[PDB]
Amino acid sequence: SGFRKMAFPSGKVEGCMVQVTCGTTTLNGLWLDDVVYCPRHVICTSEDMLNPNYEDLLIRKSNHNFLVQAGNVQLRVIGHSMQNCVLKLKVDTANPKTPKYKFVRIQPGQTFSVLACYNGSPSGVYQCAMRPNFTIKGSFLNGSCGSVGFNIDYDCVSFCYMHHMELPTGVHAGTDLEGNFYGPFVDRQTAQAAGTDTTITVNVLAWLYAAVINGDRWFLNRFTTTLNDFNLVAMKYNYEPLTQDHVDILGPLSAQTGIAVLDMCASLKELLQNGMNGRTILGSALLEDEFTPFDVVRQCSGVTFQ
Amino acid sequence: SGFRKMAFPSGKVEGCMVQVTCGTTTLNGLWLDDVVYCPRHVICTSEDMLNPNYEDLLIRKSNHNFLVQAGNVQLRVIGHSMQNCVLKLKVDTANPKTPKYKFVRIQPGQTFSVLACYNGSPSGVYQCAMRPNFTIKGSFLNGSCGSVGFNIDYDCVSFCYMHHMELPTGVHAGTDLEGNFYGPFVDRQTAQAAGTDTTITVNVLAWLYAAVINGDRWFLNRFTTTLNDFNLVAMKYNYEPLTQDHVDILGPLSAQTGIAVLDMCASLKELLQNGMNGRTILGSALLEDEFTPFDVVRQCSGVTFQ
Ligand SMILES: *[C@](O)(C(N)=O)[C@H](CC1CCC1)NC(=O)[C@@H]1[C@@H]2[C@H](CN1C(=O)[C@@H](NC(=O)NC(C)(C)C)C(C)(C)C)C2(C)C
Ligand SMILES: *[C@](O)(C(N)=O)[C@H](CC1CCC1)NC(=O)[C@@H]1[C@@H]2[C@H](CN1C(=O)[C@@H](NC(=O)NC(C)(C)C)C(C)(C)C)C2(C)C
Repeated sequence: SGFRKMAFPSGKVEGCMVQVTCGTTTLNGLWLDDVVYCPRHVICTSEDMLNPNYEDLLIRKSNHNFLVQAGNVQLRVIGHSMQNCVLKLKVDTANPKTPKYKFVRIQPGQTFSVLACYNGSPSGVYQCAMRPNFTIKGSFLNGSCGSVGFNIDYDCVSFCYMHHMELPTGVHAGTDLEGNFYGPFVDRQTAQAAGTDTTITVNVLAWLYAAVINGDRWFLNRFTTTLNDFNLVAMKYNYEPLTQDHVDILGPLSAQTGIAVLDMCASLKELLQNGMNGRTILGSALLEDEFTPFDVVRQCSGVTFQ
Repeated sequence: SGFRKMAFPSGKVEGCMVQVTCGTTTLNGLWLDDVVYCPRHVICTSEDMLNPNYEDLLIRKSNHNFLVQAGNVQLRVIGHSMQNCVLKLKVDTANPKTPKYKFVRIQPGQTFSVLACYNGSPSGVYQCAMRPNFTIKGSFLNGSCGSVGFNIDYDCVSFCYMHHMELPTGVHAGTDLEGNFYGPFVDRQTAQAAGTDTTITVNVLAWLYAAVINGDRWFLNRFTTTLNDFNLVAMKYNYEPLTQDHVDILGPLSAQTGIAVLDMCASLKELLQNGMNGRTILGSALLEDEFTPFDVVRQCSGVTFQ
């Protein structure tokens, strides 16, 4: 019983966090095997910022301009390269704590855990989603750049996010671990329009199923809807279109609860049109969209990690 | 920028989680040095449950009736004792991953991180508060007993909760790591009245300060209130009394924001009386009470852990 915004256990990632310094700029890096990955803007000066030429900036640097600190221990940089918006620092020592890992570029609507760090030291862990507009609503202060997002599957850490910047609305932008930004963003100080966000419909449906699994049925109704008629209402409320593939993905939850997907869509329609009239669902007065179908199955089923 | 329900990094605790089996009952234990701590009801049969005599039950057990598994490795139990509602299993091997630790019995209104585990393996981490009625609103399934709650301060893990049981409302009850229940609960299957819960006023105020720090002032007003007149309104809305000690604890946040505590109390009063009229605070449509003053300072300041 219960339902919480649950992060993955962070231990496998904590062992990979380091501090990278170049000049007066210090941020975090990710140490896997003998490579440290970090945002390339570590190489920039404040005045380099409106349109840095990173190729030009990096050619002017030497291995010895990079200081990497793992705990108390300085790691010697023996090589460096740039891949998209990430810098790869080859170091003299392979990380003995390297977990089994992969790099993944996630789709909008997928969730991940963030290990927020400062000066190479973990501060906290929380769950995020990749928004439809390719921002994340994180909690990041000065010094958190290079903090990473991840998912865990059995023993394998799948890294999917590295933090780079804050947008004027207070939301966050960054890259995959190959250095490609999510969204239209670039690592320069130029005005940058974040698209208008939308609500992740398939996730709202997943969380309504979680509410049912946990014993709460008050928002259910006797109605059904067609997919087409549901999507007409979704559009009006700034919800993402629901596809047949989303319907299929919700199959396991529909089967467990005995509530067909399009019957749950009729409940969501009624909630969008009527509100909650002072009632809550899983302790929220808003419809929650940062749980995927898999997140619900995981937490209502008790999957663990090796 | 941003504000999330943030847990502590769990790595130091993950290294301490083990599986304990006695008969047909399997749950989690906490392995520190050469001792494994777990709920004493691991020794019970289903039929032992309405009023077990645990002294009588334990005298009938031998070291070899306890199976402890750390990962793939079986640890030999070489001694056993009962302390209140926890069983202490002395094992042949000291845990090489034992962190610096303490055991703490927390006050109602304090928060902690839970590492939910199953069969000795961590599943996820989330933040909880000890409610005024000494329950927690966790996420726990069959097999999660023996999962622990904790706080971290520099390098020191302060354990404060071990999970034992679920109450009929879906909330959770358990003990400190010395085996004393929080609240009036006992580890038997007898009807057990959980008191009527209340909202943690000092924490709501802390979270309103967090909202201001993060740039949002819409709920502020020009009014002030006396403590006495605030508490008269608190009572009507089932909020805990605010004391002068709470006011003092909110000092740092009041100083950082330039908003006196009793001025923030006037904003909360107006929110209780008027509602939010369709507005949100830090992404919530409800007033959030599971952040302490210290949690806010930590997350709006970037404290890390050694
Ligand atoms: C990280 O590098 C770090 N040291 O932790 C840093 C975190 C931010 C949070 C305060 C400092 N990231 C940057 O400084 C990043 C680098 C420049 C400027 N950056 C920003 O995040 C700025 N945002 C911004 O310029 N947004 C646009 C471009 C107007 C949309 C800040 C004003 C928040 C510093 C680059 C290379 C993008
Ligand atoms: C843990 O032992 C475990 N194996 O993980 C287990 C978790 C619960 C969640 C389903 C099993 N805890 C117990 O089984 C615990 C033990 C008995 C019964 N327990 C309960 O939690 C029961 N609740 C209960 O009896 N509540 C009262 C007493 C009516 C208020 C369940 C009905 C949830 C099993 C004891 C010793 C309390």
